[PDB]
Amino acid sequence: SATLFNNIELLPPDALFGIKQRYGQDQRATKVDLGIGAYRDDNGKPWVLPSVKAAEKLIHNDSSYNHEYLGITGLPSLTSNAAKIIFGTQSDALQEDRVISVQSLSGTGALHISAKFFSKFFPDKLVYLSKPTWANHMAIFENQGLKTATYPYWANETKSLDLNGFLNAIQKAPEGSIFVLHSCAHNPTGLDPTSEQWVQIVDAIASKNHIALFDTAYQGFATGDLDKDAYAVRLGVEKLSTVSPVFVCQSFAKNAGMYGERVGCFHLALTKQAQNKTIKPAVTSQLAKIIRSEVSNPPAYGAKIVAKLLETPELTEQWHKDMVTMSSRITKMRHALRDHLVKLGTPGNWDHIVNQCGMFSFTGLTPQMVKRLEETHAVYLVASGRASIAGLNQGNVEYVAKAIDEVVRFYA
Amino acid sequence: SATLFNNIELLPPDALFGIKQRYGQDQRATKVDLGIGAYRDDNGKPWVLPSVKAAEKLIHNDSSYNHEYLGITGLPSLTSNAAKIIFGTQSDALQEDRVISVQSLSGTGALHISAKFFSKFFPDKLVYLSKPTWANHMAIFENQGLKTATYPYWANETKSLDLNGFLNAIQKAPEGSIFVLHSCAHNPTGLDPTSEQWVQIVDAIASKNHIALFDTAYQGFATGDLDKDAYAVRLGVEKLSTVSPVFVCQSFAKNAGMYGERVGCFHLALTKQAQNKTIKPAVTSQLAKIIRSEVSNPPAYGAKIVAKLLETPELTEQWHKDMVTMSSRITKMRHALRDHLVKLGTPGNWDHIVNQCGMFSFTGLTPQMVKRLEETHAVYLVASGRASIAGLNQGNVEYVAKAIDEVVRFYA
Ligand SMILES: *Cc1c(COP(=O)(O)O)cnc(C)c1O
Ligand SMILES: *Cc1c(COP(=O)(O)O)cnc(C)c1O
Repeated sequence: SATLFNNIELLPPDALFGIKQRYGQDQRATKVDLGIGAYRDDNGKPWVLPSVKAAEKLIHNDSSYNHEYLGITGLPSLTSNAAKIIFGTQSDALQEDRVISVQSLSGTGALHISAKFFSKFFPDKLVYLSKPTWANHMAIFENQGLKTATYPYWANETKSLDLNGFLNAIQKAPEGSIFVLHSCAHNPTGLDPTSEQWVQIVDAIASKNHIALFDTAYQGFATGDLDKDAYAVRLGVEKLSTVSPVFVCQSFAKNAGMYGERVGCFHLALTKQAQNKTIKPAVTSQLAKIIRSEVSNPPAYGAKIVAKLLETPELTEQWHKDMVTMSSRITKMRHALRDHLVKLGTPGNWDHIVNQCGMFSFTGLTPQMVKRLEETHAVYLVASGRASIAGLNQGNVEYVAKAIDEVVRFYA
Repeated sequence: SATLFNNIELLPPDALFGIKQRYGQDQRATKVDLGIGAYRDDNGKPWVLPSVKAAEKLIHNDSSYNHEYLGITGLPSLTSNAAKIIFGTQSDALQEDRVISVQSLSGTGALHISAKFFSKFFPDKLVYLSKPTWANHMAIFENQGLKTATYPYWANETKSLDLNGFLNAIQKAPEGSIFVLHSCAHNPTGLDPTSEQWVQIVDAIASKNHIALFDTAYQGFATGDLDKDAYAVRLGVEKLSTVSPVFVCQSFAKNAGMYGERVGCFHLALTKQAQNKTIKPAVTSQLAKIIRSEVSNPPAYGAKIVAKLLETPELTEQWHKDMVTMSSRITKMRHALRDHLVKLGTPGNWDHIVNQCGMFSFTGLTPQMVKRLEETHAVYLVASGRASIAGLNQGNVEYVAKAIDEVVRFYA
């Protein structure tokens, strides 16, 4: 047992969290961080939403403030209200009591409960991801032994969404397969299907009896409206109601700015069955077990902040405004960056920067160009070309626009 | 695919968190809660440590206060200081840079990291738990496909440690087995091996090349002295430095009263060898993948409080006093109960309640006696006869003394 770990290999640093580390140790005064999609304000610093500042003040003025354990399934105030913003107030699933909501460790925790659940009951089901999906998606499912497949999404040629490649993959896929869909604001591309395209996408999923899992991490950042950004999820909840179980992995890391507090919810819209009376508490019990065996119970403070935010009508209102505040500054920078490149006369077309939505911009820069931006210009992007627009501000947009210009011309 | 969940079994509630529910759903005004081992003051209310209050104040008074993502392995401030309280600042494992430390979702999260790491690299190793042990222990390891075994610990007849059977199991177990040890304040019995007995237990484990896993959820509650309570762990890391890697699952849930903030650390004391230059980084990158693909990164807020406590001298001196205040009240309630049963002339001997340490007492009551306590007296205990002394106070010890006197005469 003295040489037990001698054969264990070194895994490389995380694709996204690694760029954060390199950025941190870089001593150059010119460094710019456009890696991890974290919201930064006009001065390039983290921004605690006003709505949460107010909510945190109420929480601490409460005489019953403590750090006592929450239930295994989390805070009811959080779960109940969270499901309302995703599914909708006039939701059939909610009204019919077909929704199982449990508090998880943000969006990743919700995705892990789904993967662990799948690996225990339906280990054979293939997990389909978007060709250019979130960097951690594959690992989450493969950490549980599930086999993952890929469906066309991004067409590099036209910088558009390959709708025919997507719909084909849903047809040429085993009946009952799990399709992981980005509800809105596609991390990495930032290109979502239109309302019309979502109908086709969901009708295809309904005809093959496939299981839809909506990874919801940016509700509020696509259009700045919560209801508009939940169109895909609600559309699937009505159509897959008699077809298959709907999985919703909700994260408050971005829209509520909770990030490191790990606040999120795992939802499950059961199918219309007569025996749902027993099924409901049956599955819920399975979930409670997974949570108890791995985490015991979820973090309280962050969950208490979001609950009060969702409960209190004036903080819910202020939160809506904080999201328009964030989504509007990101738009102003998409324009500022595109116009600077147009003024610099940078080769090629750059309108895709403003056309894409969300927090990012799939620039279309080659790995070579991305490497030079870091090593030569101290600008940090994801090796894929993805850049966090929130890292841009009036004080650095031109420096970044000139750096991009140089690297595009350098490899021309 | 509509009937996928029409065959999923229904699992029973948590043996511990279930008492909390049933107790909460009780209308009786004369009810006492001796279920979950969560500290309560003299008025029976949650008690946020005075030192924790001061640390939490400084964090919010910080201009740079935010909710950003921490690194995958956590707040370095937390992990470094936490390693120092258990290992000791003068530890050879620390001075030799042999300890890997990452942040985890409290003690359960750390125990889970252990199980997944073993499940992933050494699947056939058996995990030995004490008889009896913490109710959730088994599920953490079995959730990862690991086979569990047990070792004689508590002897109900003598109400003492079955050292020879404990030692016989160690000797008979296949070399390289994992033994989950309770550092101090054993859950549920409240019975710990004396310093001399620990020497024998550790020597036996060393002789058989066994792997020691110290579940440290009560450092500071057994004797009310941090160093005194880290004896077994320090002994283990010393004697096993040339034999096997030592795993340490540390929780701040009880000693720091963080409970629901989920603050803990997973520590790993590697064996002595020149290959550590590559082993340490390789094993560390492995642990990071497990965290990233399951929960991404750990809770920010609770880590900051405890971190502030440990690194601020006046705050840490206060933390030591707070732990004495807590452990002091528990010991006060143990004597009050024993003395009340003696005065009532309750059949049998009850010195075991005062002989035990930590916050529990394995009372010896039968499951039926326990069942009659809440079914007639509204006194909630764990089915195994375990009672958390913290739930007792000057306003109810007399009442629980009478309720117990009644059940002992009724059945026996
Ligand atoms: C941020 C994100 C998640 C989950 O984030 P958590 O911080 O773990 O909640 C999931 N998917 C995408 C695309 C994300 O951007
Ligand atoms: C409390 C406790 C743990 C872990 O508790 P967390 O609240 O999840 O940190 C682990 N083992 C024992 C024996 C405990 O009492």
